[PDB]
Amino acid sequence: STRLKIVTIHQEPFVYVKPTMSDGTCKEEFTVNGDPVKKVICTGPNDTSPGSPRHTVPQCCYGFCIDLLIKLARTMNFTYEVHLVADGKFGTQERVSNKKEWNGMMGELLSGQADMIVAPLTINNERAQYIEFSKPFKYQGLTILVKKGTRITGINDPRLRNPSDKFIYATVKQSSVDIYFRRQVELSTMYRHMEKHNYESAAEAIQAVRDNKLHAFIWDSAVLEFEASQKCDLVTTGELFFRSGFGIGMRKDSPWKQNVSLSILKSHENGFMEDLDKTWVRYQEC
Amino acid sequence: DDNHLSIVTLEEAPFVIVEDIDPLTETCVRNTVPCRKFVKINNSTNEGMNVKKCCKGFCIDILKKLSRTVKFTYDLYLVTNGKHGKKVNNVWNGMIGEVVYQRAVMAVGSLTINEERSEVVDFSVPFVETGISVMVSRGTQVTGLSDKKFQRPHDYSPPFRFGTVPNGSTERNIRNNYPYMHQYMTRFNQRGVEDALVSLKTGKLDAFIYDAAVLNYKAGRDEGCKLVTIGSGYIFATTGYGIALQKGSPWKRQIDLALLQFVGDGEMEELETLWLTGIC
Ligand SMILES: O=C(O)Cc1cccnc1C(=O)O
Repeated sequence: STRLKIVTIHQEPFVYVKPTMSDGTCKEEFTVNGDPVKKVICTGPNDTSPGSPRHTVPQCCYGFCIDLLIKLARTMNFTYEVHLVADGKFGTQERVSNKKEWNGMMGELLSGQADMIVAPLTINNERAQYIEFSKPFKYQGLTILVKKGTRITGINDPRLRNPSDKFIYATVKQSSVDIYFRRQVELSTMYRHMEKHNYESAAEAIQAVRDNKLHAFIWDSAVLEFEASQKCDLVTTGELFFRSGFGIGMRKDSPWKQNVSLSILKSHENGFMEDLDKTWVRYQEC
Repeated sequence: DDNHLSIVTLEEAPFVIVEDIDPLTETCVRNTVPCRKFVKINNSTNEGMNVKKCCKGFCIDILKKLSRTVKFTYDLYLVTNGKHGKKVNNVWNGMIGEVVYQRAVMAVGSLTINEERSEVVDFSVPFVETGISVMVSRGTQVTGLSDKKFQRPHDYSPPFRFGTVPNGSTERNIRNNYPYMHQYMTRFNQRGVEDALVSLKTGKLDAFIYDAAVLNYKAGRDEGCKLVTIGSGYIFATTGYGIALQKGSPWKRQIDLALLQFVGDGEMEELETLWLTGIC
């Protein structure tokens, strides 16, 4: 047959992306619990500035989602090669013209550039119309990241709901959170604010909060709580204002879809997913 | 017609709540839908009668919305052969069995998604998050399912007293994961959730291990807010309730898209506030 083309995206703690060593290999490291980190070679663009050519190079990937990939490949006995999504985005469907196209990892899966998405990819109605999602490998939701000492109560705070240019907030472009705010007309006031300020990646937005250039970042709680556990100048506020899960993504014709989902269920039930939590997600605390 | 579906459910508050029909006018009013329950005449006959009842609750509101958006009508009935679903000598009972054996097109209620059930039915996307949680009296020092008080109970004098309600997804998981704990626990089996809450409140039990969504709801309604779930509401083996359909069902695709639309449009949070929020 053929090896599965896996597409993923940079998103700590789920996918870390690091340079290879000079000899093209990945440096040996150990987890916080002393076990060797499993690393895979993942090719992807080094340059990520919008509107520029994309120069692809081998890189090193590891983390929660890479461990999960390796488990799935062992369980179901497939081989794979991993690459990073070329445009750096999760995936939304946008109007061009009356045509609509998917970008991001969604676009790569639908075009055949990937056969499976293994990433913190949110399950939503828009994507589920086009692709098959596994049962969720992670249950989480949305929350709000701010600089420690910034006082907002959460999604209903007046500085969010009656916004101005004095208090700037945003999410990641072409992401499930962008879709969420665009879909709900009751959020249209917030969507019009965020649209002026959305970031190309989660990492850049998080750094912007640290740098007092972005006052609140609205994003996945599985990511934001991890950052707040590691960086004591950052905190989340308001707890989950909307719940969602991450799933493995495949085309609707995929022969793997049934057994991927059963494997996810089995891993929740036998403690494997909790092991991944203890290794990658929940181990610091400020 | 192919648009009129047999659907099975199970009473479990607040997901499914069963009421008597008004003898007159013998019609379900307000936010309730008709649901029927087969009731035996006696234990020396197979004869029974389908008693007309009325059903409401979180899962009933989901069903009403699915009926409208996916465009089907239904004949809702209450399972009488077991409860949620257990495989006994390789034969499924409960809601799962009704679907497996094609007595129901789907099962709608507090039905937990797990691997062994997914082998015999298809599940919709989860519409309510659940898992395995632990209810205790506030202040009880228990880390979680892996606590040594649960794993190696006889290392403590006196030993910790804890149990579950048997024959559902929770007991299945403990039996498979923690053999010594499981064989210890069965002397504390509880016949149902209401019995277990009384055993906890009166000191006959130290902990009750069970479905997270149910335990969170009971904790929210507890008189005095004395019973809590451990870990600020921690959950082992996170999963969800899902609609169970026959394998290969032509309804799954639109059911899934509809459920995901309800979630994405805020409609699910409204039902949560309507049915699942508690004082505590
Ligand atoms: O958790 C159990 O053991 C039983 C149970 C309780 C509440 C909701 N669902 C279930 C189920 O087995 O589907």
